[PDB]
Amino acid sequence: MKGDVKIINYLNKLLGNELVAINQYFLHARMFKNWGLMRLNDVEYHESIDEHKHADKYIERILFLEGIPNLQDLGKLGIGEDVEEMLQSDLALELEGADDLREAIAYADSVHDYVSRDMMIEILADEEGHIDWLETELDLIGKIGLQNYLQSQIKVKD
Amino acid sequence: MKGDVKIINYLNKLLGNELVAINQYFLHARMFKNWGLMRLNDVEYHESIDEHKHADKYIERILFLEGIPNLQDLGKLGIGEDVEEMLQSDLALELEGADDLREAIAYADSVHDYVSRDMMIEILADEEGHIDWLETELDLIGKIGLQNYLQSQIKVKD
Amino acid sequence: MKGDVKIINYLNKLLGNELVAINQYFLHARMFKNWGLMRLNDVEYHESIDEHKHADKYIERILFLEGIPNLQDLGKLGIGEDVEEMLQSDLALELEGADDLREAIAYADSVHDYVSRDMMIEILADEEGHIDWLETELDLIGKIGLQNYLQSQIKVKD
Amino acid sequence: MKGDVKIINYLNKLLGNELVAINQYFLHARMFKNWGLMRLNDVEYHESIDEHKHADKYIERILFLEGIPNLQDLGKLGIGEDVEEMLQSDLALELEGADDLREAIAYADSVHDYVSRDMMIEILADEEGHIDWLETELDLIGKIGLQNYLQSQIKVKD
Amino acid sequence: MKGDVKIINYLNKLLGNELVAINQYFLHARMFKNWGLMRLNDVEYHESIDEHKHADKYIERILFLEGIPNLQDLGKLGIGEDVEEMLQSDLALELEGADDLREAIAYADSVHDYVSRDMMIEILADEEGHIDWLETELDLIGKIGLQNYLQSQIKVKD
Amino acid sequence: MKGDVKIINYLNKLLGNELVAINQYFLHARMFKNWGLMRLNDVEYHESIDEHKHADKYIERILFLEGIPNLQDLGKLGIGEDVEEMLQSDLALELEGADDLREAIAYADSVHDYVSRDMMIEILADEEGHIDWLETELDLIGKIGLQNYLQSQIKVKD
Amino acid sequence: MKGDVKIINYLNKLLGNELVAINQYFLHARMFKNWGLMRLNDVEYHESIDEHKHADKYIERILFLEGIPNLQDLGKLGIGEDVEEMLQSDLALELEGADDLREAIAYADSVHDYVSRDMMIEILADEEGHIDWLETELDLIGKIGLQNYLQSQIKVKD
Repeated sequence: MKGDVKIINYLNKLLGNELVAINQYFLHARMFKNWGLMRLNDVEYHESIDEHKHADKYIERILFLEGIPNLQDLGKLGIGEDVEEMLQSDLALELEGADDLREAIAYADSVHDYVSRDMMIEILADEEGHIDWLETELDLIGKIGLQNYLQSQIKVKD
Repeated sequence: MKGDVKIINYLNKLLGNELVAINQYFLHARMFKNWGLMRLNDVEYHESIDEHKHADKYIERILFLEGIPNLQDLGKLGIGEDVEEMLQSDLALELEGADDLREAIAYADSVHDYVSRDMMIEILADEEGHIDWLETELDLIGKIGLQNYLQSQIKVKD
Repeated sequence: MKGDVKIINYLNKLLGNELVAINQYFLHARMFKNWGLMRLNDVEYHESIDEHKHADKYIERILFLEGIPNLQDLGKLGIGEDVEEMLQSDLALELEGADDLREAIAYADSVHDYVSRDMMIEILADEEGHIDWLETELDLIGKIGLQNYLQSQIKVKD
Repeated sequence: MKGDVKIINYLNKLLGNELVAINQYFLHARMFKNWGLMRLNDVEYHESIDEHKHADKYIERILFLEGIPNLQDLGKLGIGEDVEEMLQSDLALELEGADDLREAIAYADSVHDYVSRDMMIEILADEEGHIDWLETELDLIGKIGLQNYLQSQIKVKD
Repeated sequence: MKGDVKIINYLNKLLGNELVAINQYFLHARMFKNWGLMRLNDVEYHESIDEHKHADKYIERILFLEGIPNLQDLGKLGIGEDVEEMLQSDLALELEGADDLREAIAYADSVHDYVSRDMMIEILADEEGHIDWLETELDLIGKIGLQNYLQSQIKVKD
Repeated sequence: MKGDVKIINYLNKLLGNELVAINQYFLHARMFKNWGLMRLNDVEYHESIDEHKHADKYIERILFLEGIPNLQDLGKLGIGEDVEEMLQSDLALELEGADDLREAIAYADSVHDYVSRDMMIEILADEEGHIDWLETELDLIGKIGLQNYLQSQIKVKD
Repeated sequence: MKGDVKIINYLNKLLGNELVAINQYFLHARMFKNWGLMRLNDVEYHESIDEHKHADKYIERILFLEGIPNLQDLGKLGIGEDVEEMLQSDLALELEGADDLREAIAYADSVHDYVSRDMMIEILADEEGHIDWLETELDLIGKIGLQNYLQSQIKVKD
């Protein structure tokens, strides 16, 4: 089904956001694992998987609309050297991406691509869930102190 | 544990090959899926997952050796426009990657990093499996013709 | 709960669309069955049941909003005589209905009937799923040939 | 228990036919597998195992008759280069073996070795089973054409 | 995948060794069975199957490397004439086979065929396991005497 | 099977390394247990059992190669008086043993004892896992402080 | 809880006895295994594990009493070359250890360390069980002959 040209541009821009986040969450997780912080490895690894599902949704939607998914252009990763800096970098990316989503969701409504809009609103709800988790972990670091914070990321999560 | 510097560079080279293969296999699968070729979607997607496991092994090895994994630089994808071109692109990529593995395996032996070598030999055996499958599929297109070959990619695989 | 008058007219229009698609998919299914193409019988019969579920939603929403559902006026069916015309007739009908849906969804937003809008977006997502299946089948006929295509519709689908 | 001298010669000849068939069927199976024809791999491999069961009966019978089984002299294999050539080679080998069995069965009756005869008649019934299968596969190639025939050897039989 | 020409020659030599050992172990097992030594029949028959697995590995690797497996030339069998002679012949054949493996494995590393090397090293480990069993049985004959040794081969093994 | 003289000397040296580790990890474990650090008792004891498994492989390999295992000469233990010192002593011993393994793996290749080499490469990957665990614990002491670190060694690990 | 100084010396002496018996029984077990005498491997390996449990008791009791367990000094092993010498070496070692135990038990009673005494009496009962097994086996060699004795150690024990 032939889709709106600018829609496919937005969808590719959003896909680009997800591709960065996949790699960044993935490296961050294995850095936590290498440091022995297995609880952070598990949550960050799962958020890597979650952005991969978002990428999948964007890719399949673009192909349906008869556009060309762009997996070639990788934006800038922000890795960071300790726990606080990694979580902060993930949080910066997530907000940047939420800002892009809000713009695409508004445009999708103006051209009546309501199914693309609905897909994006659901993805936006997922990313605001990641944002909530990231802000909460960062606040905990301040409240309980870095040594206590790291201590309780050693063993794994239910 | 401090690793050999040139070992870390090879590991990052081989990591970069897998990062390209993850994305190429991922897009190829969903193109197959969009065309209704569910058997090809299943196999190509599973090889994307399998290249992700290879990348995970490089990443974790690089960190253990106290190097820095490079997930930022993404090499050139070769997407291709129809089934035969896509399969041939994947094959070209797999042959380039086996070439790098053989050089890396030879070097790792010279500096006595026998665990990095054992890891890479296992990965090379996997990749020769992928090569075997691609060569076999490409030969079958010729043996039974494109229409028959595509027909039997419609329904899924056991 | 009294609803917007123009909303009830849009709902009845959309209901009219589903009523023709129920009948068209039903007859097409049994034509496929009569020809021994049981995989097409199964899929088309199932889409007939789906359009019946959509019609149910319209009927119940119209009665809730204290309007009168119109099941009397039946639009123009396009039956066709062979597989490729039957699928293309079904594709034309779905694109026309997606057109009407996009107009009703935009109007529902302007008079603040957000529940009717939400129900129509979910129906529009279903119809875009039907459109994808129809386009994909029609393309496979061109990719594998009509004789191969008909052959792989003989036996039934998982 | 002392066997008739010429009976042991006949058993060793028949044993030699089975040894050629084991190797020929074995290589043919793995050529089919290499080509992706998993159905042909499965059938030809089982027939290789069937001929091993026949060799086992000859070897055990020869030893019981206090002869010396000959597993040293291997006759001429006829491998063949494509599917039709390979099946025609197996058919020729099977018809040659049936010819030897009939002569041995007639002779066993004349010296009252009725147990060796009964064993050979069962084996001959097996080999006429293999001949039936090969003749049917060769005829199918003619009826449905080589491309369709190879296509339906891709996925596995039940 | 085009393999190294001298690799394929080594693979066919090693395959030749396995084909001799398949037959020798097979016949030896059934001679033990004929003598009522059921425990030796069981082990020797199992070792015949194991050498068949190794032959299968060589055949499939050669075809992958686009060579021609040689199942035609069968080297000399050394049957032997009582229990200890048969075991010594198996041992002599295994030591000859392990000698050839050592040379192929070294050559494979020089031409960077690391997967063929890995396969042969795993086969060599199996062969050193057979050698250990053979050496152990030979030593037992000398410690407990042939009458006691044969007695404990009558009933079967867990 | 007559083994290379030096190979047996390398294997007895590596066996010597394992025998000191068995005793050091054994004593360290029960010292942790006496201090109520049950998580560290659990892990260290397990590593003592793991080195005993390594010792077992060296002993069986040396006897198979017709050497004589030396279990008499016990090298210098480095017990240590507090947790950080004990872990650093284990780390030092593991790095010394890995150094010896690398020399022996190089030598074993030069004389074509590929099965001994394969065994020692597997052991070496196990010891690099032990090294990884030791380095991570020692870094965690730095990052969360000794008091917190000891605290989360009190209760046992999943 | 601070213990009697001479009690800790007795405990370390007794611990030294168990440390040599662990190694001697271990090597003897695998020598039996290398020779194919699996029933003797099983029994001797199990006694090695038993002496390891005794050593554990000594180590934990010494640490409880605030002494320093000595795992560094390893007494003189007597390995031997054949079954009857290996068993007789094991018997001499056990009788020497029973001697030391009897002395330590009498001393523990005089300084009122009744818990250390009770633990040593239970260990002494175990060692008298080992002595009984060794004397009984050695006597069977004389009653049934060495060739019969070795024969009935080939297969494993219930």
